[PDB]
Amino acid sequence: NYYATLLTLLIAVIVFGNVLVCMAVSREKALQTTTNYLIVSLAVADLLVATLVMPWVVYLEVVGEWKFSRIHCDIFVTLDVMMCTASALNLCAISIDRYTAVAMPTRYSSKRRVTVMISIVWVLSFTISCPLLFGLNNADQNECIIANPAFVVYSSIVSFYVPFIVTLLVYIKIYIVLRRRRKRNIFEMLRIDEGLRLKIYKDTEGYYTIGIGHLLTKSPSLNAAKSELDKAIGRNTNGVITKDEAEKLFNQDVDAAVRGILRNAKLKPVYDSLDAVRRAALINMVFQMGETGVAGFTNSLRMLQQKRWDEAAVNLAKSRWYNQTPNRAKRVITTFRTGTWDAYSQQKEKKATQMAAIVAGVFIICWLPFFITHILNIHCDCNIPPVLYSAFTWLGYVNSAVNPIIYTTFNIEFRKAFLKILH
Ligand SMILES: Cc1nc2n(c(=O)c1CCN1CCC(c3noc4cc(F)ccc34)CC1)CCCC2
Ligand SMILES: CCCCCCCC/C=C\CCCCCCCC(=O)O
Repeated sequence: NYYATLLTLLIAVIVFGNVLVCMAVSREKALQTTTNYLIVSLAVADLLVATLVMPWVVYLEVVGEWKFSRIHCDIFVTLDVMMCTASALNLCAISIDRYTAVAMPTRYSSKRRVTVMISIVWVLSFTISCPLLFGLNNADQNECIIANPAFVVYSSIVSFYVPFIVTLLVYIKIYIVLRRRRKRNIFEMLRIDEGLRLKIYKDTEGYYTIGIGHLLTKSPSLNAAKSELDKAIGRNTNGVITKDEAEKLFNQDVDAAVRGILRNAKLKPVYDSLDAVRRAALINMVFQMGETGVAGFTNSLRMLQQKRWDEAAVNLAKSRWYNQTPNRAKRVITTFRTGTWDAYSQQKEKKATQMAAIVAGVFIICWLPFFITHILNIHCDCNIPPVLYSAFTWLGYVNSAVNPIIYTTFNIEFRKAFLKILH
């Protein structure tokens, strides 16, 4: 047949791509991390799908019927559920290892942590699929387990929806931490450049300000400038505030600065194109020069928009801004060029955390239409086009071959590693 050939071709792609993932991590220094060890554990889960499950699936297409015995069927379904649950439980362990790398501060303590995580993945996958060999410990005596009306509920909830929610809660907790970091990094970036003042003072235009460039009022009365300060800090500040109280005010000024940047037709385009780190450098400039002045760097802003980080740095050093405050300018131009916090303190893990979430998302993209279909079989009893049911099942098995394709795109170390193995 034609569809059986494609399935066998898929088996080759699954094996070819995932054998690469194993050898690459096994032989490349910069690829020998905790996450990458859980990645090869993920590659083994997919390697076993190609070898212990797909032969049953390609057989299932040539024959056109489930012409196994009842024990062969139970074995196949048990292995199919297990090797796919290991993929889900591996993506869960990957997120958790991604949480500890971001949220927590050893070459020996970490390796022991990976060994425990991997063992839990495969022992749990076994214990979850082991009931399927024995009638799901339910009432289905003389029939295969996939004929059990409770199999769909079991493998959906236990093997998929519960790993789905837990992993989703971890990544949400991960995003929240990274967003607190960006709000903290920008505060430090400007208390180094602009300066943190805890008592009321006058800016260069005569207005009473406090914190990091926060005009209390444009009124000349000092007593009135204190009224607006206490109405915003909540307490009788008496002129002095905490560095924490000033950090709350700074975040308000930053958010306000973004509402205007996006409402500025000359700054909104480049602002979208910018990485989050380079986006803080643009906020630094509007904090110093205002949105009016930054919009005058048209030749430079287009180069940031065109990813020309080299030239955008060379042009910005030819401005009257670089000549007026050169120390701060060189620090911000460095941030526009490198895209990190080297000038001020940059986490090198974010790139790996973004790839881990992309793999988890592609996973959900591939299997969710399959489990959405199950919900429809139960809801309306409408018999679904078997070509569609067969498609969403194959799409889920296809997921076993997409992960190595993602490592070549989003990871320079994985991409250059594979090309060295093929040469
Ligand atoms: C062979 C077959 N053939 C057909 N259909 C089938 O459902 C099947 C079986 C499909 N297996 C897909 C993976 C499932 C699974 N279990 O646990 C998991 C955990 C995960 F994270 C992700 C997936 C799973 C268990 C069922 C439907 C009718 C068309 C022909
Ligand atoms: C021993 C070194 C580890 C240091 C970081 C801690 C690692 C994770 C610690 C505890 C994991 C919590 C147990 C997870 C329970 C989830 C069960 C569930 O929600 O269904």
